[PDB]
Amino acid sequence: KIKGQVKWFNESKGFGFITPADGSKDVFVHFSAIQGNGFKTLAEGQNVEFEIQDGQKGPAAVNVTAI
Amino acid sequence: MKSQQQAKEWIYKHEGTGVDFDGAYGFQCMDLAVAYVYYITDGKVRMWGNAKDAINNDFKGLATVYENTPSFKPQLGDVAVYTNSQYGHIQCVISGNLDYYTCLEQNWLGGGFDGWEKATIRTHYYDGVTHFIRPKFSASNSNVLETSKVNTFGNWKQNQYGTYYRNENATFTCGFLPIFARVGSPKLSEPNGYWFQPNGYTPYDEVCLSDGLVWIGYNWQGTRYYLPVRQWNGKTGNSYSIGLPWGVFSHH
Repeated sequence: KIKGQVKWFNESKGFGFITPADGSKDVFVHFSAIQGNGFKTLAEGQNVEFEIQDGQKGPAAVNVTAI
Repeated sequence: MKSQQQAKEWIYKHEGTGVDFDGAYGFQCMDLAVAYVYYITDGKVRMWGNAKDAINNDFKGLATVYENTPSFKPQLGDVAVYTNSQYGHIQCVISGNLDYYTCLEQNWLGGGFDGWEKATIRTHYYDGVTHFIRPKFSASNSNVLETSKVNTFGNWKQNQYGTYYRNENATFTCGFLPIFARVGSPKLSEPNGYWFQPNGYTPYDEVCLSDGLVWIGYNWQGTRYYLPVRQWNGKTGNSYSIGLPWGVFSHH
């Protein structure tokens, strides 16, 4: 549903954050949330679409697609 | 330290269940291994990082890391680690010989995040394991974790919102994964807050039980924040139980 930009992504650790386009809270992104087995990494500043899941640890991205 | 018998009973009790005690994104492979190693070391070893990082954790003399060789014989309770991918894979060994081994594992198929893949027993014909972590099991069964100060209820107050709370002055350092701190109350329904980063730290003055989580309460920049630090089973009294921690606690 939501669009955003990757704020940063640590490829060694396999996680980072996305800044949503609507200016809401940064959203955590884990490598297991990235759609497509060929990726499993994201790049700083990359445009993405994703669903937001609210978890115990905070808002997280799911089904992350590179646009 | 628990026994090898207790390791076997833990593995079979968790077959077909979803382990997500690290609290992040469903039933991931390292969640199972972290939970297993924490259980069998009676809470002494909380493994941090991705699956391939398991072999570089500090086992404090309670386990030995072995390399897989054509002659290596895995045993019940070993932790099999795959290190030749980006993030690795990890499994709890049930039995093995020189041709194959069987194990309990999560997220082999990639269904842990969406939740349909639970901890599953599978056979692997040495298709990637590079290391085996062998615990130094005790000879006799141990109940130390379940009776420890962490998993005993103690004394709590309750407020009008149903939150249990108590005073406790210590320091919390965030573990491998970030955690979102909430403004004003230990409630998942509070949208305001900030991301507490890995290895960030804060002194805290309060502990709370709320919304299936244990929380710490502290002040930052004049605002009251609550940070969840581990899961709580929602029960009180002799039924109270809390999960492995999401960081490291210290006193200064």
